[PDB]
Amino acid sequence: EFEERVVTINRVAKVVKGGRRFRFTALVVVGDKNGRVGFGTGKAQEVPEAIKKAVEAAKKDLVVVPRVEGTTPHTITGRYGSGSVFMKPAAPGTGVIAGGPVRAVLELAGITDILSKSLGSNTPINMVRATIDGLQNLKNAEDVAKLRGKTVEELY
Amino acid sequence: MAVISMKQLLEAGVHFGHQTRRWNPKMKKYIFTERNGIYIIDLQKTVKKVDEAYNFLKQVSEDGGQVLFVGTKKQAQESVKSEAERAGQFYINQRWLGGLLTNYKTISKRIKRISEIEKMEEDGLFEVLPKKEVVELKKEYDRLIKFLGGIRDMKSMPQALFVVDPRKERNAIAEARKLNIPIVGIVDTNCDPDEIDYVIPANDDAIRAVKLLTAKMADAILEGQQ
Amino acid sequence: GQKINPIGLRVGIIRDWEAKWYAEKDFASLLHEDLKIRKFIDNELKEASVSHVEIERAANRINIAIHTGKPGMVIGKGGSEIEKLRNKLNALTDKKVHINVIEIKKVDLDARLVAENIARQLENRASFRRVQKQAITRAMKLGAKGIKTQVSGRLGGADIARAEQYSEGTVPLHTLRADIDYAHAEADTTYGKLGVKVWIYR
RNA sequence: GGUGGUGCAUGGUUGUCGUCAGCUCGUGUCGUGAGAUGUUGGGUUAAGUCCCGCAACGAGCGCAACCCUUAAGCUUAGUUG
RNA sequence: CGAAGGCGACUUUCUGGUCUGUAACUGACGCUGAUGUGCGAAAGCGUGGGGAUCAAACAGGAUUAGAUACCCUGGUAGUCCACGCCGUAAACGAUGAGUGCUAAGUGUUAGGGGGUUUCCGCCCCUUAGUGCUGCAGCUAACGCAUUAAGCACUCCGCCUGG
RNA sequence: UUGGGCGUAAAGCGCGCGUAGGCGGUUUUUUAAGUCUGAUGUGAAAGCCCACGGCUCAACCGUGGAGGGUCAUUGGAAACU
Repeated sequence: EFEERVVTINRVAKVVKGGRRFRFTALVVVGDKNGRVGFGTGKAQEVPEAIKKAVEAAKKDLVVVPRVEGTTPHTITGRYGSGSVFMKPAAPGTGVIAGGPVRAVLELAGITDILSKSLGSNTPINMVRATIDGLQNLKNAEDVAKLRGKTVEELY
Repeated sequence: MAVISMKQLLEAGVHFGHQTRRWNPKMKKYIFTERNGIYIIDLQKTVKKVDEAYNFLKQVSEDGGQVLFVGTKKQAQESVKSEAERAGQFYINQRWLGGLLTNYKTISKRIKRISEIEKMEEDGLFEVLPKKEVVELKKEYDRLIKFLGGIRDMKSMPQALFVVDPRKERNAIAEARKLNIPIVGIVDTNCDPDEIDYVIPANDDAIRAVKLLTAKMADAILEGQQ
Repeated sequence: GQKINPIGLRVGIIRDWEAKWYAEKDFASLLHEDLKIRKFIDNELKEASVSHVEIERAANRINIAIHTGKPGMVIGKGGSEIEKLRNKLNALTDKKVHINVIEIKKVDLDARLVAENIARQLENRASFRRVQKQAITRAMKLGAKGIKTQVSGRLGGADIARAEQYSEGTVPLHTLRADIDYAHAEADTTYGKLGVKVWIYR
């Protein structure tokens, strides 16, 4: 189930010699609670198509987040442009404490044991990019030991 | 069959690139030696890439794969169109219209617009129209099959891809790196091998590089169908 | 918008006559008797969403043809509400006899059918989007291509009038042999009037 | 009863720019966005009127006659003309 | 070419310094660079050649609706240079200085390298550079990308609302 | 510091040269100084780890080690300084 989360409504006014438009764009985050997470937007007007074309746009790319279960396996961060996020793994019995673009990809993957020091910008585009571009750069233990050519259980 | 064997390989012109500064710098695996600026393939890898692509076009057609073919440049208007009919596949003859594959729910309609305006002027009730419209009904007709005469019987999605050259069809492999289509082209130098899956660095003046490879390549989708 | 009435653009070019009678001689007296019965004819229908009327005069047989878009309330039960207009037909003037009635399926496909209706959906001033969004979206679901209907006179309660239209598609509204019907209503709101200019299509 | 006042409460409603020919939408694509492509380069024209070539295709409004008529014809009835 | 301000008919004097090539030798003898010392463009404080030309200030004629303004010259120091400086410029490549590494093409300045040769010219290796286009990376983008604002190290200095 | 910038936003004097200072190429051997460990003493009373006791709950006071795992008395190890 491609779990939806909206960010905002919008209005854009292109002042010309004539008249300005009433485009109502948006941007959403679409995860699945499995470690296969996307996000999407669209220059739309319809609040359904603000979801629908963007849910279609998020289903242009669901990124593969490797999840050693129970939390996010490492103490990680994010990076895009002028913004950057941060995640520290923690206990399960906490209650998730994060924000708007830093909680979004973190809650639609079912992990719930993390931190959030959302550094960088306040523009949610490159923020939720950094929430995604950091998270896509995650790696597990078993594939890297395959990639390095050691064994999996040799790493502790 | 599988290879261009070593007699008609060094005597035909399938061991040629062209000069530096019309050069792609990541063709170093496809550079053998300089022949007055013209480089040579290592003529075993270009087969071992393409003989497994021959098996890849075989097993993709074993699941019914319509391996898309493109011949668009003025060397390929009678190279890949002359080979895909010997290969039984769906060619492409004219240029990238701007959403034939990424927006394939509006520009694949031009095949439907050439399957409906044919159906308009095939049967009855075509006569009552003003005759100035039939000028541009037919001007719509010729332009529609100058481009998509290959995709006429292709009312399905393209599963794999064959381009002629990404120097003047760089947007083809851009589509093949956007919609995840496996692509194989007989490129020349100053063409990027990174976005393409099976590169053959062929000089673009040998139709024998087309006639001994690309008809027989999707002959492995006519025989690879079964 | 400094333009002219589009319903005037096809009088006798595309449309037919709603006045197809012949009154040449002594036109003055037997015209005032048409509009002396006419000024009560509309008020008794009680916003019936009438389309239009087609009067006919033939050897003093001035026959009334009112549409009354909602039926039933003009018939009664086999000539009980029809005789009352027939009784007033003999009461205002001498004969005026034999009133009729019609009805309309696809209840919002005519021009004045919507125009009398969407005026009456603006006294309450409740969901001027969704009632018209029920109207226009179902109109193309009732067979329409481009329908253009506006909400003009002083919406919301404001002291300034704000027009609010809804239109799309292909709309050849100026061609000579196309039947275009267009309307106007006077739904006041005790500060300003709703002159509504409707457009529909097929 | 108001021509007593108030276009500026307003319905309208016309004239103007103005023969001015320009004006809008859906799917692509590209942009972090503010936003751009379909109306354009070559040749041909009275005006989104052409064809080639163009990242475009689809959808339009006005767009010419269509309506009335000049004149150039045929056909009808010869009617008081 | 000069660190920079800069450097222009030349012949000569005294030289600086650049650079290549062979690389012989000492065995890192280095970089920043607070202090300090210099240069320090133009104008200004003054002298002697200066008032030939130019020219602040001043003058004249009219235009223009408006003057002596845009037009014009005459003309004062200041100009030119030498003799004292002052210590200021968009002195900006708006990029402090020294070292490693990552796509190219393209001319050009000096030295070494040649193949043919040329009747002194064609092609090509290299060094140091002078330039022009142009990946990955970069930034907010411009634009940079071997004459980095890319990827690393060392030092000084500076900055944190107007 | 962890965890900021100096081309156009605020961040290179006009450039230098240079005194101090800081920081410096490459490859071997000594110390154990700096590094990092191990035997203890071992760091403060309300404040400070963990668990009880006293408070009607509690507000508010003691207990038991933890105990320093940082400092000293002590042994050492040389790549790197």
